[PDB]
Amino acid sequence: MDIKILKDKNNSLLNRRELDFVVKYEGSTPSRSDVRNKLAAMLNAPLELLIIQRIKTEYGMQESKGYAKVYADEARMKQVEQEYILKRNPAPGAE
Amino acid sequence: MARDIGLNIPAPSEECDDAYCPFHGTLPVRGQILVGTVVSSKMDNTVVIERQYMKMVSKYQRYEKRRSKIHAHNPACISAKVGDIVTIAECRPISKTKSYVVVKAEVPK
Amino acid sequence: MRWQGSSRRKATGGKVITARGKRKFEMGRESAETRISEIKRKKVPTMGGNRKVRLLQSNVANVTNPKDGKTVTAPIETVIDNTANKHYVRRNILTKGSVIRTSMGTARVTSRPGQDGVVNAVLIE
Amino acid sequence: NFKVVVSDPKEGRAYQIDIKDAEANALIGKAIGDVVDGAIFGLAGYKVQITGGCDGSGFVMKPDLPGPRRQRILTATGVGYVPKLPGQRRRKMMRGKEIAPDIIQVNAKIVEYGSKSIKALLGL
Amino acid sequence: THQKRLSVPKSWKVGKKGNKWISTTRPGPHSQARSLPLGIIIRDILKLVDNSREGKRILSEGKVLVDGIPRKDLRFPVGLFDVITLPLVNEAYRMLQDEKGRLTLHKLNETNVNKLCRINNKTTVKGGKFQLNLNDGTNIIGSNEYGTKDSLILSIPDKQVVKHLKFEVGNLAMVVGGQHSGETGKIMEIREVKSSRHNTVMISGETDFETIEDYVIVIGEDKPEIRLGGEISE
RNA sequence: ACUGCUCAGUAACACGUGGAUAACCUGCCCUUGGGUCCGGCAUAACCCCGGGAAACUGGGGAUAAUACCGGAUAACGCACAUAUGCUGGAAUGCUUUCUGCGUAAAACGGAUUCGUCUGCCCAAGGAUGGGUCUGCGGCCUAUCAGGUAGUAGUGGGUGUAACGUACCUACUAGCCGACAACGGGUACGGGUUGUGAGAGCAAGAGCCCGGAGAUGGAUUCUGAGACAUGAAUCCAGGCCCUACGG
Ligand SMILES: [Mg+2]
Ligand SMILES: [Mg+2]
Ligand SMILES: [Zn+2]
Repeated sequence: MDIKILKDKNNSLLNRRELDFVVKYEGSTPSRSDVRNKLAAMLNAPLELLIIQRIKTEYGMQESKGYAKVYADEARMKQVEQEYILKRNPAPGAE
Repeated sequence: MARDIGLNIPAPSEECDDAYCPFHGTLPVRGQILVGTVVSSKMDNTVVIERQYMKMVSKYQRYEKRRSKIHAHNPACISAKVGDIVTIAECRPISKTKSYVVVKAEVPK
Repeated sequence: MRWQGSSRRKATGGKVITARGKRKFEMGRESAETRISEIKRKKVPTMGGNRKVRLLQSNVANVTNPKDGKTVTAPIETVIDNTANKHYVRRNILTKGSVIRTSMGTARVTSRPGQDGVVNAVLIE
Repeated sequence: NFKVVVSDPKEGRAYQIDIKDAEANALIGKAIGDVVDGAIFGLAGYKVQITGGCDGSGFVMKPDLPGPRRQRILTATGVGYVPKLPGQRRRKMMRGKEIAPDIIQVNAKIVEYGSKSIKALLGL
Repeated sequence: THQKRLSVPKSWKVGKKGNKWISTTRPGPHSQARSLPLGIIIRDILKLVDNSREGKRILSEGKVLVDGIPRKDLRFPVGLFDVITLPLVNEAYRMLQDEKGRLTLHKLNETNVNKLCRINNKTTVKGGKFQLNLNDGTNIIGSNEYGTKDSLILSIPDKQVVKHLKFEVGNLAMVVGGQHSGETGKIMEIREVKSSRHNTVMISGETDFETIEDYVIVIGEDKPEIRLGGEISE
């Protein structure tokens, strides 16, 4: 599975990084944890800190849209991000 | 009220103590100005006025003159005659059907 | 309560068939007529928190001399006459445009007591 | 047969009593605000002022209304009415201050005190 | 106080997508016809917050200012020439009406800049005051030098007068309606044509024409005193 | 009182459209100009006893607030004199005003990092909401010819948020109609839709704008706003819970 990132705008009004990238996966659309693990090494973002909102794969060609995000605080994520995103994004040791 | 400026339609040579008289009274005339002729003036301070125009019909591509009656306020200083061209402008409702007051009643020539 | 909505035929006598009910904003109150008695008023409310003062009885007036422009409060004794109704003179009703009799002199009411909350009468010259 | 409720203002203590017979007939006709001898209660010189009541079917008496029978009232506030909406009027069934044989409960308060205690003068 | 997707105003550039209501603007100081929600502005134009909840959060935390006032409500109206200031990036934007009558945003350079208003009815508050029918900011209740339609300029956020931009023949003028919106040009003749509706005005910039006096803004002496046009960022 | 639903009534300033309100009201929101002054002290849950089939709901005891009441500095109406301030055919309004005559508000409330933030009253204006107003545009019908007396208008009033026969009074004798009044038939109006090469012809269920309606009907409280789809009241009409008193 392969990833290339294009847009990394940082919102000054919240102190978070907007991660936009193209998922050049092969065959099976990768899960959110796997895409987070791959996207972490591209910009030095921990799993608890790096957050992804969608890995949306298109028809036909094995290319997907990844709208990931980065925060300088997990409490900031819990204050801003929705609870379904926090559940959907597995924390270190999460259940 | 009685004020002279460009396109004033100035106040007549006769003073009127009417309360709804536009020049001497206290009625602010404002709205859409219109023109017509007195159908009959057998009613106090109110001259029934007719507006005649034409509406081109789309399908037949021809014309049809349309009549219409309006009740206007006829102040005593103006005193619009019978069958005379007159210009009316809107005012607040004087009566049950009176929202226009005549301002210039020119006897036809 | 009175209805002040637009209901009086059209122009001809064809009876207007109402398509709408008696709306709340078209409801007018009762003509609280004023007479010569102990000075009585009520703070009736109206739209938008505007409690209009309505007077009912009064035997005093704010007679206003025009010769010197001095306002002095003198008692009302009798309505001399009235143009509006020929019966309010007999009833001693105090409507605007009537003529009252005070201690200062004969005066004409120049204030609507049902809307003004006071009886302000101009002293006739 | 009146199920009278008597309260003590000096301690906020209410004693419920079941009364019958000649004393109950004496209570009949005593309007709200009446003072009644303690011999009807057996209390040693304890005078009680009647300040309430209700019907067998739960209709509450009104001290305002004069008359023993029932009446229909279109009220907007006051005794025995609670507006579900702000400033809402309703037509309830109320009672007068007159005491009737179809009246069960008689709320009342102790006013003119007696020699002995309030509790011990009713066997307690 | 709702408004639907289809009946969105003609001055609202945002499309007709979604589900019925699109962010009902408050009563506010400005007209509802030429107004956009600050939430809709920050969620569509600038793209700093995507959700309505996150937009309400960022507004409520004192992060966006409208002429120095950090409005916490996402339904605040915006009128023409309004400045939005964001200190964290030094992003300045001005409400402008393009050639089709729609409201857009042009980026400015400096954070600190004036705001332009106009005179609409000079009334007299009791106390010897010449009330100018002000609607936003602070101002000066002045004298008869301040006439109607004078198009005053005032600082931000203190809103003190910078320069009385009184109009005359030949002075600059910006259109605020019609088919000539945004075609700023010099005034040619301000004729006080007496009539029951309103008077008229002659204006010619790149091309000459006749325009209505309620569709003219006295936006400068000869050149733009305010930062009129910066960068048209969507 | 915003949405939401319905499409009976309505052939109508209801509606589309252009103006008007200098004839008006506006809680929330908006900017500037001010102010935020003394007090009084009930009644809640709670305590003690219940009544009631239920619906409901009584008494005595304790007490608080941005609750509620009473007092001082405005607005409102009369009469005045005072300079273009808007708009401008255009004061009739704002008014510099002050004059005297009747004539008023608020919660120095709450929180804090004591930085400040948000609330109360007030004046002017805006905006928002809505009432009113009129030029014009759009059905079938003569096997529907006269219709109209508050009907048409004047003066003075009354009530209204406000103009108004909207109501009342004195008076005038008008008003609409044969270029279709009045009546019957039918219908939620328009944006539009159907169809055809087009001229037209036919329908305007759904999406948006405005209108009306809440079983039929009348009446009313509350509120800035209603005669309220989840308010009441009664009548008609049907139905329903009952310990038969409701
Ligand atoms: Mg009328
Ligand atoms: Mg009211
Ligand atoms: Zn005249």
